[PDB]
Amino acid sequence: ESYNPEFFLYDIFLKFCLKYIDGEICHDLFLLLGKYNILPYDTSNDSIYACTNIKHLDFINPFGVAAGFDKNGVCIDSILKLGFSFIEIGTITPRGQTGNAKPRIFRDVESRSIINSCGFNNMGCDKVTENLILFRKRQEEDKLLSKHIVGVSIGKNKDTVNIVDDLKYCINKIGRYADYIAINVSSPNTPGLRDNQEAGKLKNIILSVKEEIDNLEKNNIMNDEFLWFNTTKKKPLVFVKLAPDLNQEQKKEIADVLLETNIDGMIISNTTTQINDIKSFENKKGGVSGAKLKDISTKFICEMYNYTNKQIPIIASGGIFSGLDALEKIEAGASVCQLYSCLVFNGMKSAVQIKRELNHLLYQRGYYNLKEAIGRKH
Ligand SMILES: Cc1cc2nc3c(=O)[nH]c(=O)nc-3n(C[C@H](O)[C@H](O)[C@H](O)COP(=O)(O)O)c2cc1C
Ligand SMILES: Cc1cc(Nc2ccc3cc4ccccc4cc3c2)n2ncnc2n1
Ligand SMILES: O=C(O)c1cc(=O)[nH]c(=O)[nH]1
Repeated sequence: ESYNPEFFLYDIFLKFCLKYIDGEICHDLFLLLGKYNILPYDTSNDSIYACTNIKHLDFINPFGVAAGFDKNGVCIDSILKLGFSFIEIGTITPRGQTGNAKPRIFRDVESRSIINSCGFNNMGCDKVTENLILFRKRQEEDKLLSKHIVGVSIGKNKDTVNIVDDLKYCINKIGRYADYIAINVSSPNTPGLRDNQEAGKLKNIILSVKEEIDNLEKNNIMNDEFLWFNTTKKKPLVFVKLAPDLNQEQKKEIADVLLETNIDGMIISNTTTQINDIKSFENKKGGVSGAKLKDISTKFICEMYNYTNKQIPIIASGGIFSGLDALEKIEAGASVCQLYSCLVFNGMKSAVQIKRELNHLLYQRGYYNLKEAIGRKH
């Protein structure tokens, strides 16, 4: 669709909610509108020149929704139908968690930034799996959901003993319904602050996850069409989400581990705790998203692309609002882009607008297709 009065109507309403209403209340209200399917669709064809892929995972367009937006997979269809090629649901944990004390999400309109200390609030693996299953069933009968990718972000409980025990439990429950799994070792907001990113630990963590996935394939007697009730009809790829608050050595050490473990991709990056010059946020705890994160994460993409010798596919996040923002991420080495803050500040038109902007920009820079632009800034 577009341009629409439908889009425009909701973007007035959203700007109103932004001025007057609590962020988390607004988010939940819009998730609820999405669940009842009264939000706009982008029914347009995506440019065959902005297709992209990660290994054998194929994206109709280079834009997805980041993790934390739909933690419980209650709104997947409606978010996808806004014009995104994929969504990363979660982060989920083996059991439900309330998360930290409310209010825990604050916005700063002028810097177009967000700070949050949610602390992995989610309904837990079992309920979210049931939600994802219902989505997969709907997807079989919904033409606008065909070839759309759902990844699942997985983490640990707040009091949990061993992180790995948690990841394995999630994999066994939800893995069959996922096109990829994102390992969340990077959230500030669960104590660590980082769920362990230390290279030896990570290596163990990556290996354990691949194995669980492998195990699902071995244990089951059904053919793949049947086992993988997902989009790809294959086993989920394994990504890891990294925090930008690391030093060059830590980054070098992580880069080696990713190569050693043969990880399918890295999501660069999560929220930062290194931002200070946001006045409204000075009394606040958590990680910062949005425009202030942009250059930090772009620089981080560049480094990890270099350190991994261009061998590991990158998913970019965040501070991405414009087609230019997207191209910067792509030329630094990202194959695909995730949006979060952009939806908060720019509303229903985020995917429609950013796709148009990037298409026009890819054209006016001589690139024949998107894949030509990946890593070209180096
Ligand atoms: C309120 C909120 C909740 C989030 N929850 C998660 C989460 O559950 N898991 C995760 O990996 N990232 C989470 N994130 C981080 C985002 O996925 C994203 O990486 C970050 O916002 C940077 O993108 P952006 O600048 O476009 O917002 C959350 C971010 C915010 C704003
Ligand atoms: C005003 C505001 C909004 C918001 N969240 C949004 C914004 C856009 C959304 C679009 C959707 C589109 C389809 C389905 C669900 C959707 C859910 C949405 C949720 N937040 N979050 C933290 N502060 C916020 N302030
Ligand atoms: O749940 C959260 O608090 C959270 C998780 C995460 O990975 N990143 C973030 O900024 N917040």
